[PDB]
Amino acid sequence: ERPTFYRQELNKTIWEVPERYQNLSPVGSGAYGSVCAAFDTKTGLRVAVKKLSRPFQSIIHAKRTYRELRLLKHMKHENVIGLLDVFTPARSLEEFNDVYLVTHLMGADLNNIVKCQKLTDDHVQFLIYQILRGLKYIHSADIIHRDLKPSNLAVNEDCELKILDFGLHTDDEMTGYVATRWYRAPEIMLNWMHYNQTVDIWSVGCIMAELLTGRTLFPGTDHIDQLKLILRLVGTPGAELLKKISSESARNYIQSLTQMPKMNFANVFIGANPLAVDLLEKMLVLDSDKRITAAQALAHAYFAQYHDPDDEPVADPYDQSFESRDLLIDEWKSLTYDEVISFVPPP
Ligand SMILES: Cc1ccc(C(=O)NC2CC2)cc1-c1ccc(C(=O)NCC2CC2)cn1
Repeated sequence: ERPTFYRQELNKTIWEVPERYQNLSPVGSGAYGSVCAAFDTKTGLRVAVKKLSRPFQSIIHAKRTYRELRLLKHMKHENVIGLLDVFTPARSLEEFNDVYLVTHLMGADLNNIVKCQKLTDDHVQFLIYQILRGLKYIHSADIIHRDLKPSNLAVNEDCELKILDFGLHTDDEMTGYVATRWYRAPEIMLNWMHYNQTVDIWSVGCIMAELLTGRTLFPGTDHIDQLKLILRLVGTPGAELLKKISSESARNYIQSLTQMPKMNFANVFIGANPLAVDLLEKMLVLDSDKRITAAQALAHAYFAQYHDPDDEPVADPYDQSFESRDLLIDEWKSLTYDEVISFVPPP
């Protein structure tokens, strides 16, 4: 039956949540809503509670809301954020208008870790191993992160990690000297072609490089500057990659550039474990068809001390046919409502 809900104003909005959640405290906007840390008295867990703002304002928001809930209801892996609870104060479809998502709360993100701790190579191994283990699971359900960066990698005090914000920025956001663009595969930064899950491996390459050196790998001041930094390191594209760039416009620009050889990674990453250098070479490949995959990378010798092939699970089939569907707001809202009401807590 239905819990009792109580009301409070947080972030100049009214938050209405079940009594089990106490000591709500704002933690800083999340994807499509604001988030509060809270104490879940029922489980004894520190949780994060996201209130979607205007979930059913438009078709875009309504589909968006359904998308996020579906994604969260499906993911059940130690290295991927999952759904602890989802609720609405509404007693019926008619009054259903607010959606709250509850997940684990981690004490830091990877951006905090990289900024204020010294990471040994063993830390680099473990952290990257977990990101690759989570991505294998995500990629197996045909989900692409597309925006993997240190700020959406949550980490507990034991250095155990979860991936957030997969499967869901404007132009201004990607503009200038900004982390929102530093980890993006070039094919997506410059819209070269229909991209796919390989975009996430480039992002991992960029994060791993940064854990090893403490410094952003390609901190471009804009898209062009960033492309120049990238090509300086990995070489300009060859004939075969070029043909695959289906944007005639992008192909044309990139061919205007002076050809440059790929650099020696052992010279760029002095002191680094040679195995780490090898994996960076396999991840940081301009041609997405030729980058190592998450499943392949887990078997790389850099991860010998963590790799366990019987303990790197794939996901249950994820039906995302809804993605190609056009529906009205009320249709997306009712679909969402069914998913709220049919939620079953993890055990
Ligand atoms: C509450 C919530 C709802 C949805 C998604 C999400 O990933 N949705 C996309 C996947 C569909 C993520 C969160 C979440 C989880 C943990 C943290 C956290 O630990 N914050 C504290 C920060 C890390 C220091 C912050 N936010």
